[PDB]
Amino acid sequence: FLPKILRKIVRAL
Repeated sequence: FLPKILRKIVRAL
């Protein structure tokens, strides 16, 4: 996975 796509998930979560 990537940091950009991963981080986005964290924020939303």
